[PDB]
Amino acid sequence: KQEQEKELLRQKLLKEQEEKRLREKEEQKKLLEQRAQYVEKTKNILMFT
Amino acid sequence: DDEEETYRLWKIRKTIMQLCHDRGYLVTQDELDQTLEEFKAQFGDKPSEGRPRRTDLTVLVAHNDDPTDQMFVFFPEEPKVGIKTIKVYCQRMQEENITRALIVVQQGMTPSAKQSLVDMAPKYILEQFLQQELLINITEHELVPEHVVMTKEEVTELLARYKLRENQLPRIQAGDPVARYFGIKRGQVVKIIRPSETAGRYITYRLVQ
Amino acid sequence: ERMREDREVLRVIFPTGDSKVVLPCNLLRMIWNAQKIFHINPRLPSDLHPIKVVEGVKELSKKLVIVNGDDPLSRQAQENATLLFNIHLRSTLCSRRMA
Amino acid sequence: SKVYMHLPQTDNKKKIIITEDGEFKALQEWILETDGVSLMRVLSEKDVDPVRTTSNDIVEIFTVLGIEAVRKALERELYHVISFDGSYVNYRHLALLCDTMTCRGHLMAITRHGVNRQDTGPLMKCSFEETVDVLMEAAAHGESDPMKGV
Amino acid sequence: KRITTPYMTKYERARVLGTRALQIAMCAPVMVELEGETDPLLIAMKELKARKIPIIIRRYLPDGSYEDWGVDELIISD
Amino acid sequence: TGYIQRRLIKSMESVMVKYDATVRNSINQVVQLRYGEDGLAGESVEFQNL
Repeated sequence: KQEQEKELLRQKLLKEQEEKRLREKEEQKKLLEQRAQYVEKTKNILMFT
Repeated sequence: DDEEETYRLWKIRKTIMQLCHDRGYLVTQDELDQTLEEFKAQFGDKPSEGRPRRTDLTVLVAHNDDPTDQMFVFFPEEPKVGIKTIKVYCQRMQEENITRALIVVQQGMTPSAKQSLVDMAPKYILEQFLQQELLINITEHELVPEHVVMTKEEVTELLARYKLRENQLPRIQAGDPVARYFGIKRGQVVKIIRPSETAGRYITYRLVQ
Repeated sequence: ERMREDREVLRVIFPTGDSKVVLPCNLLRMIWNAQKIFHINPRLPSDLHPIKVVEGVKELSKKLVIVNGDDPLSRQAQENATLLFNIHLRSTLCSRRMA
Repeated sequence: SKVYMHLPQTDNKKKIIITEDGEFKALQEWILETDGVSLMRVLSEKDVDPVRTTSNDIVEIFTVLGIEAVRKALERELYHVISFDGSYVNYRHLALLCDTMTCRGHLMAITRHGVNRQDTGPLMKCSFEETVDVLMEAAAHGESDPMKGV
Repeated sequence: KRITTPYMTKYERARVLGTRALQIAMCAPVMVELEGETDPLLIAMKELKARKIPIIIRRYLPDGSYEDWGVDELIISD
Repeated sequence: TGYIQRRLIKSMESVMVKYDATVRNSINQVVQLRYGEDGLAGESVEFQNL
């Protein structure tokens, strides 16, 4: 009955890790959005000069 | 000089990117801290009558939450910028709905130019920065604590909490380098967080005026 | 964990590691006075469940107020004002040290 | 004019870095000591830490860093000149003086030229200095005293 | 909805003692049995200890509002 | 030294701690949201170690 509680805290560690993975995926989406707006913005930067 | 000029341009660009990020405009985590090598490889590293020429490295960035709001960052070649240059800049800005901008002047603009700059103020906000003032990011300095521009709602919340008239709060003139860095204007409160050696942390407020 | 967080806050607040600091209550002298009054005899096993210490410290942190008011701004200011003294209080009154 | 080059002997100028083990382990690093005040042109130079290069001057900082930076620098200078002889002054009084000097955004001098400019009241200005002058100005402009100063 | 500190500031204690003593010296009724003493200030101090001083303090706040505290309501420092 | 002390005293002769537990001067301008950034009298404070 102590081993079971230690397994519980292990599961909590696992869910924290997957939450960090979710945050990493959010970083990925922000990066891709920024690139998808940069592709358009470089056109304005070019036409400015 | 060539190499030194390229270094100066890269530093200025990094400073401006950090500034825009601090204000709230979304920027790449890459360009926020891009080294100088990729800068050379991108532009050409031959500022002396070559590819990395001013007015070509300008950057337009949109606000984080309001994608409709942007601001230009020009780099006029004239050491002593006149009014004609700002006039044409504003004209070319008028095509888009943009309202804010930021001018980087080599040397101080003529006094006649400041009059024009302020004149178009309510319709098109535009401010100036000397490159000599951009080569370093003050906000990182050990003395300069961390500022946080406050929204009107929370300013009213604060004033209503302390039952204190906003006229009674400390003052900070707009000319202050931190003020100009954040783009705050008159009638707007800036939160200051300082490490207090007797209280750990201490938060104060300063109304611009 | 809260102790480690406070240690980080101090290290980022007192660079150069200057342990000498000014605070209202001299906790060490208080503890010494308690020991000498209640005849603690620090050799026998004591009867002080650590949970008692933890809850007592939390309650005391609550009692010591500077910015009265339940407003979120008021609570933020209360915490900021009485931050360093709270850190010192927790550092001196810990489960291990108290035991 | 000329610049010295002095290693630090006391912690006040030695670099401090938290070591992975945890200790501080102050480090000894070259530092320059100048005799002029430019700051702005100095921080731009490469290989120059733009985070710890103070100025020792008050008016200079206000035009470079900002009013809050000037307050912090003023506090450090005052502490340095008050603790040099070993004496100790509780920090509260230093903080209170610094704030009073940096409450109106601009550096109000403690002289007659800095306190009389504040809108405290003619009856309070005349006490310090410029009695007849401040009284005449109030009379001409018809100012009012709320009767709240000590 | 009073927000002022619930402790008697030393200034308030001094002034309350002084005024109560002045009132006693002008032959005002006391609010505590006298054990055989005649100094008005001592009588005022004894009353302050007994928490029977018929005086209420008005603390003015910066905005303009105020709060009325009764000497028998707030905690006495000394 | 006396002139210095006079000038200092005259510049902060009206600052005080109002019952709102804040430091203000005659013009009710707030100088510190709490006295000394902590709200504690300088009498009952002793050195200690962290």
